Amino acid sequence: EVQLVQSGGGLVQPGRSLRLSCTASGFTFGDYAMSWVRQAPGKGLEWVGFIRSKAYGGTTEYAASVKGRFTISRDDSKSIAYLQMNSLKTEDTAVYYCTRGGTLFDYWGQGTLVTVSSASTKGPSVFPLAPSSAALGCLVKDYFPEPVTVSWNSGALTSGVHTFPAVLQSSGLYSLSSVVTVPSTYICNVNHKPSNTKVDKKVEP
Amino acid sequence: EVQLVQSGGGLVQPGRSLRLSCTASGFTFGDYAMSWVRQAPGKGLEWVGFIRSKAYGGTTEYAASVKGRFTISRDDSKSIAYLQMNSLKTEDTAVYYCTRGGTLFDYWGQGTLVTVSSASTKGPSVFPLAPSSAALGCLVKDYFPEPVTVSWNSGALTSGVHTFPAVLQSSGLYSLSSVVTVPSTYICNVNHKPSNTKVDKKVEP
Amino acid sequence: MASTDSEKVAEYLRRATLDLRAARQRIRELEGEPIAIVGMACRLPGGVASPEDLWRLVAERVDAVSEFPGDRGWDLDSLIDPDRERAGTSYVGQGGFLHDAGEFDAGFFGISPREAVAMDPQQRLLLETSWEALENAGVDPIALKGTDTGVFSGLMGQGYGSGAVAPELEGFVTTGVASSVASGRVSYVLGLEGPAVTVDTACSSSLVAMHLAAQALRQGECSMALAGGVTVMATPGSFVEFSRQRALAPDGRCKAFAAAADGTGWSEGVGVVVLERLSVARERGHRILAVLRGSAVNQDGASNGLTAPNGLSQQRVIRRALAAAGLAPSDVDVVEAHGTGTTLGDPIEAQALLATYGQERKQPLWLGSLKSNIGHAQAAAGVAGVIKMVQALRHETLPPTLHVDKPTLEVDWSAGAIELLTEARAWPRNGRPRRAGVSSFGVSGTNAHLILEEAPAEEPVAAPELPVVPLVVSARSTESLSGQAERLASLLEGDVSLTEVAGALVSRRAVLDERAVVVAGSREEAVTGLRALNTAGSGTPGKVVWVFPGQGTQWAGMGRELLAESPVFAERIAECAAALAPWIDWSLVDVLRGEGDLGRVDVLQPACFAVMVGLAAVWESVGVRP
Amino acid sequence: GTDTGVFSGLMGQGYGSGAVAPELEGFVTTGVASSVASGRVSYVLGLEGPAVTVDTACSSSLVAMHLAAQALRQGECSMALAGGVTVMATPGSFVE
Amino acid sequence: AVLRGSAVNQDGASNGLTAPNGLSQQRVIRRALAAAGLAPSDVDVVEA
Amino acid sequence: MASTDSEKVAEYLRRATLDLRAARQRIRELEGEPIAIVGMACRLPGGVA
Amino acid sequence: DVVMTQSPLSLPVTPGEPASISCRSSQSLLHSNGYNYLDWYLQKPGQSPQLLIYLGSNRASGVPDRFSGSGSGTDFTLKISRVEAEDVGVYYCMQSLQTPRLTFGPGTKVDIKRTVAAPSVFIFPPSDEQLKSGTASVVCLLNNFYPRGAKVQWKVQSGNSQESVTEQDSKDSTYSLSSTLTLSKADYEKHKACEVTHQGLSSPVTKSF
Amino acid sequence: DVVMTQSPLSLPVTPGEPASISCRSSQSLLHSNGYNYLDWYLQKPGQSPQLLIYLGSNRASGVPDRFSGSGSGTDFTLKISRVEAEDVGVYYCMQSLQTPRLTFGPGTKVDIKRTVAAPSVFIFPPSDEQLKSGTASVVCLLNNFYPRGAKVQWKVQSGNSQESVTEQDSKDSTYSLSSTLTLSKADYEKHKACEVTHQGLSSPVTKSF
Repeated sequence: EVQLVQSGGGLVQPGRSLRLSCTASGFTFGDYAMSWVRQAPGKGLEWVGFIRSKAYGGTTEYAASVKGRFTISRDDSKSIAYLQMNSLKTEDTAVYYCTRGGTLFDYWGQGTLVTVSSASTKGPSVFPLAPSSAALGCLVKDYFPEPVTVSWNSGALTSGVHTFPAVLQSSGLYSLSSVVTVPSTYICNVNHKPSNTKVDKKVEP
Repeated sequence: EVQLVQSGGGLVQPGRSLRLSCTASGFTFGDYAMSWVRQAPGKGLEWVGFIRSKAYGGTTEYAASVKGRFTISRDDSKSIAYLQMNSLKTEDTAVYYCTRGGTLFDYWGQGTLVTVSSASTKGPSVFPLAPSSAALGCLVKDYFPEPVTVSWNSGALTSGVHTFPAVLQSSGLYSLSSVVTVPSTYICNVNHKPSNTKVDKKVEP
Repeated sequence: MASTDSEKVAEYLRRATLDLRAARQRIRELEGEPIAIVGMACRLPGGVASPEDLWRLVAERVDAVSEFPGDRGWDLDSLIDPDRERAGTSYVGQGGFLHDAGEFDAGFFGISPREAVAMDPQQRLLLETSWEALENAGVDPIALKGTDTGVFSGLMGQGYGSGAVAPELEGFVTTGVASSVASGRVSYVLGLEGPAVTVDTACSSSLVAMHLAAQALRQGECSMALAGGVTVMATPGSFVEFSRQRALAPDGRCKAFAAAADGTGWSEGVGVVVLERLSVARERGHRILAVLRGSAVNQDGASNGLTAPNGLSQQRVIRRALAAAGLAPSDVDVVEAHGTGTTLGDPIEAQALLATYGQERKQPLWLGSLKSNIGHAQAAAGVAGVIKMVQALRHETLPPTLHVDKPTLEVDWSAGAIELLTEARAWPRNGRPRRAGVSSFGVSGTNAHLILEEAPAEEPVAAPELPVVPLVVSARSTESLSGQAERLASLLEGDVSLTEVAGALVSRRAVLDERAVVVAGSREEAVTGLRALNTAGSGTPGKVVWVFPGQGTQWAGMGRELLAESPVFAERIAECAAALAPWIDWSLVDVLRGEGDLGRVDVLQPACFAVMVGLAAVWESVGVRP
Repeated sequence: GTDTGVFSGLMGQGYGSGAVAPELEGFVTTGVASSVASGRVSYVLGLEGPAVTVDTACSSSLVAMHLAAQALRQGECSMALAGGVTVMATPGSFVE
Repeated sequence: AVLRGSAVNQDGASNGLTAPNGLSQQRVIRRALAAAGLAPSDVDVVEA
Repeated sequence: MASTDSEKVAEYLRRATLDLRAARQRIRELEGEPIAIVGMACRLPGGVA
Repeated sequence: DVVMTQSPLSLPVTPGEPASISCRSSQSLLHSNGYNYLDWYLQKPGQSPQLLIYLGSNRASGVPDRFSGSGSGTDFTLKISRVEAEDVGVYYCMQSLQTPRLTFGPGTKVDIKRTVAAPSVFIFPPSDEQLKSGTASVVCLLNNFYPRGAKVQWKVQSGNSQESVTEQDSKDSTYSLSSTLTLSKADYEKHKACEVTHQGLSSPVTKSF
Repeated sequence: DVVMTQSPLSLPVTPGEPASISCRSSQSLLHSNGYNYLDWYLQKPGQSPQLLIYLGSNRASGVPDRFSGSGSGTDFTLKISRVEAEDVGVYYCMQSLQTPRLTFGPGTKVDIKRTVAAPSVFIFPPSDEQLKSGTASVVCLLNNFYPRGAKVQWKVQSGNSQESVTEQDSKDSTYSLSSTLTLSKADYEKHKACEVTHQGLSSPVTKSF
C-alpha cells in the first residue's frame, strides 16, 4: 500500500546545516520523481525543488530564490529521498512536505516542522490584563520555544474562552493573549514545558 | 457513438485507377491518425500506410512494395479520408480496411472487397458426379463472376450436403463442387445471377 | 511553446490507468463479493440444541422420528386411525416434534406472563435462537443497540389460538399472531434500525430470505444482517390434509432416493445465521465459519400442475447459481439434495442433477439428505441443511445417509459420475478448495440454490499461560448464574487453556446484574472452586470513599512480590524512591525487597506513605476512581 | 417462458377459517396459503421470474416495490409487477 | 413516470411497541433523498 | 526507433481514459439507474375501477 | 507570457446545496494534442493537501463522486452536488502548461454560511507589572463579528502593531480579533486608539486608551 | 535488429475449461519509463479484427471480462477462464517498440477440440458430358476428419491442383477436404491414385479412378 514517512526535523540555530529524510514504500520508488515543497506559518504554499528519475537523467531543479544552497539526493536501493538544508536563516522556519511526482503532485506526506531562531530558551512572563469597565485575560510573553499550555481555572472555565494563537514578535520571543468573555474563582494556569515553568495568576478588579 | 463507413470499392479492370473513401462520425476525427490495412484472399493481413494528424504536420508514410502509386489524404471539413488506388493488378486483389489510430488500431471498418480481372460473365458448366458403389453429387466449373447458388432437390435434401468453397482458376473462372453422402430423386439445381443461368441436373449410377 | 509535453504526458497518464483500474475492480467487488458466516444457532427434533449436537447426532447415523405430542391439547384417539379412508382421520402417527416448544423465559425479555401466553411459539423460538446466534458470533448484544443491522425471517401462519379468547388473556392477541411482529419484536428488544422483512414462500422461504439479505449487504443498506427460519405446528390439519392426498409414508420416515420410497413426513425446527461482508469481517477481527459465494432463485412456471415440479426450471436455476458464483460444474464435490422422498420428485431431481452436475467429471460427486435423519422441516428445512454442510467443512468428514438399500431404478445412474453416500468419507485439506451446494424446491414453485466454500486458512498464535487469572461470570438471575457456573465447570473438565477461556469470557461476553468471580491458578482448582461457588450479590452502587488508615500495618518485605509481578506498582515505587532519593541515605526499593531495617523510622513512615500511594495508583489503573 | 418477476404485499385474514364442508376438502390449504397468491399468478401467466410475498403491516406494498427495483438493477429479471391487496373477511379489526 | 430512490428502515427502540419516533422518519427521509441524488429544495409536494 | 515516443504515448494512453470513464459511468448507472413505470391498475371503494 | 489564473476570493456555502467555483486564465491552456492542463487541489485545515481533479474533467480515486469539473479554453468550473461539513477548507486552481510553478496562488476559502453580526469593541488598560517591565503593549479586542475582512489601525501607526484572529467557531461561526500596539513605556509616558472598520459595522467605532 | 515473436501454432480446446496462449520475444520490450509494448488482436472468421489487450495487462472496454493478460520482459501470456464456441478465430501478439509494423505474423488459430477422426477417402469418375467438352476435373474427397493438416498428393502430379477445405462442421465438428485436379481430356485419357496422409488415418491410402 502506497506510503511515505518524513523525518529529520527539530529546532536549529542559524549558520549550520541539517538534513530531512523521506522513506517510501508500497510502490516502485525507482520510477516516480520526488519533490519538496514548503509552507510558511499562516501563509500559502510554494514549490521548493524536485529531482528527476533515473530514466530521464536523474537531474535536479531548485527554486530560484533559494538556489545554490540546497541539494536533493535519492537512494533507490533504500528508496529514500534526502534534502540538505544549508545555511538556514530565520525565514526558513516553516513546514516541509515531500510529494511523489514531478508535475502532477499525486501523494503527500505528513509534513515536518523546522524552526530556525537564534533566540534561546526563556521562562514565560504572565501579566494579567484587568478589566476597566465583560472579559478578562492573561497576556503571556517572552517564552521560548513553543508551545505553552494556558488554561482557565485548570479547565473548570470552558465557555467564552478565545485562545488567540501566539504570534512571533520583532523581539524574537513568543507572546499570546488568552482571554475569556464572562458577563459580570478566576485563575489562569500557564505551563511552559521547554522552560519547565508552571505559573498560576489571577485577574481581579 | 464512434461510427465508420467505407465506400468506393468494386471490380476494376487492370491498369485503371480507383478511389476509396472512409467517413467518420461520433468523434473528433481531426485529432487522430488514419491507417490502411489489406488482407489477401485466404492469406494473412498486411500493412499499407498511414497518415498523421494536423497537430504533427499531417505527414504520411507508405510501404515500400506499394510506393509511387498510392496517396492518402484527409478532409476535416466533413471528416473523410481518401485513398487513391493506382495501377491495380491481379495480385493487389484484397479486402481493404480503414483503421483509426497510428499504432493502436482500436476500431476497424466493415471493409471493402476489391476485385481485378479481365474476364466477362459466363454461365456455369454443371456436371453429374456419380458414385461407383455412398457419396455423390454435382460438380460446377467455369463460371464467372461470383456467386453461384447450388441447392439439392429444391431444398428437400439437406443432410450430408458438402458445398466446397469455390477457388479462382488460373484463367479467371470459379470452380466448386457439391457432394451429398447418402448410401444406396437427387436433384442439384444450379443458378447463376450474372448470366441469369438456370441448370437442372440429376445423378444416377 | 508546445514542445514541453513528452515527459508530462507519461507522468500524467500513468496515474490515469493506475487510478481507473481500481474502479474496474470495484464494479466486480460490488457485483459479486463473497459473504462470510460468523455465527449459527438452531434447534431441531431429537434433543438438538446446538450445531455440535446436530453434528453428533448425524455422525452416528441416529434418526429422531418420534410419537405425537400429548401436551398440546390434541385428541389422539379419534385422530389416529390405521384405516386410510375414514372421514376426518390421518393414517400416520409418527414424525419429528419439538417437545419443548412451549417453554419460554418471559422474565429475561421483560414480558409479563399474560403477554407470553398469547404470544405465538414462533416468536419466542426466534427470540431465543437470535440471542444464542448473536452470542455465538462473539459480539455483545447490548452494545449492538442503535446500529443499522437487519433481520430476515421465514415463517408461515399456523392458526395458533384461533378459538375463543378470555378477557383476561385479551390484550395482546392481535400483536401476537401477526407476521410482521416476528421481526418487529427482535428489532424492538434489540433496538436495531435496519430493514425488517418477513417473507413467506412455502417450503423454500428460509434460503430466499438469506438470498435477500446477501443483496442488502452488497447494496450498503446494512453492515450486519441475520437471517433464519422457523416452523412449529399448532394444529394437525396439515397431517389430515396430506393424508387425504395419500402422500405420507405409513412409517413416517422419508427414505430419500431409496427404492422403497412411498411418502414424506413433517417435522419442526428453527435456525438462524449471521452474515457479513468478507472485508468487513477481516477488518473487525471476527472468525469465519464459511463463505457463501453465489445464489439464485426462480419460479417453476407453467408445469403439469400447481404442485408438480419441472426439471428444466431446476436445471436453469442451477446454471444461474453457478454462473453467479463464478465457478464451474466440475468444482463442487457434494450437493445436499432436497430428498423429499416422494414417488415423483426424487426421479426428476436425480435426472436434473445428472443433466447438470454429472458431466465431464474426473471424480464422481456425492449427495445426501438431512430429511432422512429428521424429516421435512418445511420453512426451516434449508437453513438446517446449510448448518450441516458448514459442520462438514469444519470436521473434514462426509456425513452418511440413512434408510437406503438400493438406488431407485426409475433413473439411469450410469448417465453421469454421481453416486449415493452410504458410508462416512474423509474430506481433508488438499490445496484445492472444497465447495458444496445446497438445493431447496418449494411446493408453490419457487426454487433456490446456494454455493458454500471453506473458510480461508489462518495461522495460529502461541500464547504463554498466566500464573493466576480471574474468572468472571454474569447473568440476569440466580438460577441462570448457577447454570452458567455448571456449564463452565463442565467445559473446563476437558483440555482447554485457562488463559484462553478467561480472555474470551472477559472480552467476548456482555455484563449484567448478577455477578460472580473466582480466582484460579490451575484448571483443577478452577473447576473445584466453580462447583463450590455458592455466594453472589446483586448490590446497588452508591458513592465510594477511600479511607486512609493510620499506623500498625507494616512488615519487612511488603512489596517484593508486587514489585516482581505488578508493572505499574513497581514503576510508581521506583519513581517515588527516585523522588525521595536526594534526602535519604538508603534504597526504599531494597528496603521493601527485604534489605531494610524497621528501626529506621525515617525509612518506616515514607515506606507506609509510598505503599499507600502505590496502592492508590494500582486502583486507578484498573479503571475505578474515588 | 420469459423471466418477469412478481412481488406482492398482503396479510392473512382468516377467510373460511371455521368448519369446512367435507366435499370442499383438498383445496383449503392452497386456497388460503400466502405464497400461492403470487404462485398462482405466475403459474397461470407462465412466467419464470422470482416470486416473493412480503408482510410488513401497513407499509407492505411500498416495500415490495422497493425490492422489485433492486432486483431490476441486479439483472435477475427484465420486467416486474408490484402491488398489494386487502379484503376484510371478518369484522375483528373493527372491534379490536 | 420514473422513480428516483427508496429507503426502508425500522423504528427500533421507541416510546412503546407501536409508538413512533420522529428521528427514524428524519433518517429515512434523508437516506431516500441521498439515494435519489437530490436536495430537499427540489421536491415540491409530498403525501404524508 | 523510439524518438517519436510522444505520439505513441499520447494515443496509447488516451484510450485508457476514454474507456475507463465509460466504466465509471457503468458503475454509476448500475448503482443508481432510474426505473420507469409503464402500466397501472387499481380497484378502490367508491365505484373506482 | 506567463499565464495568470484568478478565482473568487471567498464563497460561503450552506450544507445540502450544490456549490460552484470558477477559474479563468490569461491564456488558453488547450494544447495541440488536445488536452487542457489544469489541476484542482484541496487543503483541509490542519491537514496535508490533496489532489481532486486533473486534466480538466477527470476525478482521482478516493475522492467522493459528488465532485466534478468541466470547462475548456480559458475558463473552467468545479461543481459539487451537495456540500457536507468536511468540505470546509481551501481550494486551488493550478495550471501545468508552463513550468516550473513558483506558487499555488491565493486560492479560495470555504466556510459555513451565517448571518451578518457586529462586534462589541473593548479596550483594556496595560498591567502595571508590564509597566515595571518597561513596555507599552496596548490591547483592544473584538468579539463575535462576521464575516472576515475587519481592519484595525492605530492613532494615539505602522510597524509597531500585531493582530491575532481566532478560527471559526464550531457553533457561533463568528470571528474574534485581538489587536495589540507595541511600543516602549518611555514613549507611553510622553503621550497618554485602535480605529476599527468592518462590513458588520454601520459606522466606524474607535475606542481610546 | 528486427524483433521477432512466436507462439504455439494451434490450440484446440473445448468449452468449459480454461486455456492459455503464450507469446515470446527475441528482445526485452520493457522501456525506460517502465512499460511493455504488447498488443493482442482477435479476428473472427469472416469479421474485422478487434482489439482486446494493450500494454500487456489492462483490458480494453467492450471485451468480455473472461479474457486476461499478464507477463513482462520477453514472455507474455493470454488466459481465458471459460472457453466458448464463438471464441474461435485467429490471435496475434504484436510489439510496438519498433515502428512501422509491416506484417501481422502467422498468428495462432483456435478451433474446437474433439476426437481424432480419419477421413473417408473417395474418388469419383468425371462426367461424360464434361469429357465431351475437353476437360476433366478429378477430386479426392476426404470426409469427416479431424484435425486439419490432411496432406494429399496425386499420382498416376501437381501444378494444376487447387485445395479447398470447409470450415468446422456445426454438429460433428469435423472437416472435409477437396483437392480438385484439373486436366484436359487428352491428358486425362493419356493415362489409364490420390495418396492421402493425415494423422487421423493410420496408413497411407491410395485411390485410383
